[PDB]
Amino acid sequence: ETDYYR
Amino acid sequence: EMEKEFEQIDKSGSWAAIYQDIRHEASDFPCRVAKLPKNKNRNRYRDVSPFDHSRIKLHQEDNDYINASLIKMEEAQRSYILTQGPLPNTCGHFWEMVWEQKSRGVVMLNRVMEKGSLKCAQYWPQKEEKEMIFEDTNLKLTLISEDIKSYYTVRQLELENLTTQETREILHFHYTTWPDFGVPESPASFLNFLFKVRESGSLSPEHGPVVVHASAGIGRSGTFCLADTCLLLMDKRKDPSSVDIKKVLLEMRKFRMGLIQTADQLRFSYLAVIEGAKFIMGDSSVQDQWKELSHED
Repeated sequence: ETDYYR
Repeated sequence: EMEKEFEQIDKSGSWAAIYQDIRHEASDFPCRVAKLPKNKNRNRYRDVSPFDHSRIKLHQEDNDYINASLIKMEEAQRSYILTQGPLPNTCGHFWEMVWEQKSRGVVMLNRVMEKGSLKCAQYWPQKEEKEMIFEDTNLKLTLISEDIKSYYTVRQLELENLTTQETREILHFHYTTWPDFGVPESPASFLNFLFKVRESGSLSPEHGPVVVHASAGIGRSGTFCLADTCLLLMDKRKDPSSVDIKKVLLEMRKFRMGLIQTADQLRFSYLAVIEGAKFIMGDSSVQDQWKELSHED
């Protein structure tokens, strides 16, 4: 995924 | 005081509320260079970007961008470079940064593959006979040796500038059992690792700032740096109890966004500092206890 902040 | 505060929050069960207050109070600075179209493939995550004022600039005229920030802790007199796990196209930039910033140590708190997903590129050589050449930056990296322990690995690497023929020894501290958005096994296992990094000389002001990373380089990295900074402060203040962990974390968040990603990582930072304080107070025997409880052998 390109997101970390969930 | 931190220990009485820890017990008060633990009894109330308000760790989620305390951490949410830190997030609300956290600094918000521009990340204009990071959000530039040409730098899209240089960012691992769209929501993790360095601030323009504290970003590390590469010494190349083409594009000076790397998703990395300099955390300058003024009172503690220590600096750290927090960066993301390099991408297949930024492994040369990562090592260019290590060279230019004159870093002697690299702290890796994640694994290349976590739960079947690529979180970081294989930026260092696994076999000594198989060195890595980064043609883009004209750098050569060779594995000299490795000391594998149960939960962590220390590697001795040789970084060479192929243009000047200059050689440098880089120490690689890899924590292999710290899961994403998780905490270490015990304060003892974390502190045994932190002190191994300290005793190596990698954190000395004679060298450049230590490079600390995870996948995004904010969650696990923030936990490591907060614990280290809080321990440094209670050594030179002559009043150990004056250290406010929440204030130190907010000071750190002025340099890079989202340092410490969960309420449990904040709670662990408290536990790590409270346990670590015993060594800073003059009791040398507690470092030997951490070695036993860590189960490194």
